[PDB]
Amino acid sequence: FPGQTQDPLYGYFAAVAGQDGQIDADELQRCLTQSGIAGGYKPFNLETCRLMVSMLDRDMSGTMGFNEFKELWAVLNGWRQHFISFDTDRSGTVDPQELQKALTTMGFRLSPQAVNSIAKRYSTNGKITFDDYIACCVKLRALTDSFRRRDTAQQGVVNFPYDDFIQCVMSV
Amino acid sequence: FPGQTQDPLYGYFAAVAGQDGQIDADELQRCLTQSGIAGGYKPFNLETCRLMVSMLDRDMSGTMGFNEFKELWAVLNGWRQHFISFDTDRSGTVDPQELQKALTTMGFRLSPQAVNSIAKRYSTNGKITFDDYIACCVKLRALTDSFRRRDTAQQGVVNFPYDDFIQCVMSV
Repeated sequence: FPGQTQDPLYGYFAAVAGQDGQIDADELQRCLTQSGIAGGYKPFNLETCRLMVSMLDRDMSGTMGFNEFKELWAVLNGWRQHFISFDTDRSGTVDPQELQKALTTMGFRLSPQAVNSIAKRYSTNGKITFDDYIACCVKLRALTDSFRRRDTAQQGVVNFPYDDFIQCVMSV
Repeated sequence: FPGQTQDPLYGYFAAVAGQDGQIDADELQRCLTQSGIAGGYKPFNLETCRLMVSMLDRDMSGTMGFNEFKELWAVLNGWRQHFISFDTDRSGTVDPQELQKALTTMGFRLSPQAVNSIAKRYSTNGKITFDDYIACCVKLRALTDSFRRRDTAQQGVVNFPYDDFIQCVMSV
């Protein structure tokens, strides 16, 4: 094509993908660190990266390709952007109520009780860090997609058989 | 008052519980390492410690007491024995076929897909470590309790409203 160019994100990726163009949660964690997506904030944990791989692992290989990495970057940027509009104090952490308003604006639709529940799960010393916030986000997106694809009748309710429920949530 | 003896596990605990007699996840990691419960080399990662503290934090303090530690030790040994039964090459790690064996002898009857989902998410590099096997055991227990708890028809199928499905999985 006439307007082709080198993708700036490929370098970070190629540096850890080796010769098969695929990366695991460990490698994903390293290249994301270099990419600097976590701005000033602390680097992502291996667990959060594990959730990230799972969220985009369409063929269940426990790995991720460059195109998937590109998707992730787009998504993580959106969430950090949203997180930023709440970390006024620029503390690298956010308030429980600020979290309720963050989730609601980014598209999620949870009840006050559910939000309270989620806030409690990721609250360390009253606050929610950037790492936990993102972890929360990928897991929310991940579980909501699955639920969504099982509810094409869009009734907000799905009958989960035990085996399906287990294989579904254990991945995230 | 005969038959009384010093509990052999008390040493590990008190060495870290400090004065208040409670331990958080980090200290739990240290106690468990000293007790030599984990294979022999690598200690449990912090997510798995968070999971174990959560599994026994009945008063929601984010800490654990000695009695809860003893109870944890009991559960941990039970799971570990099933692991040992199938770590044929005493590698300290198991593969997908071996994991389904440990899980089945433990009572679970998960499908190839469920077991494969578990393995891929918890796979350091093609086999599952004892550490991830435990974390996996803790989540499986929490999620299975949540599912059964809701099986009204006792048919192995649960009707999950979205909000409820979310709070249930996000709490683990």
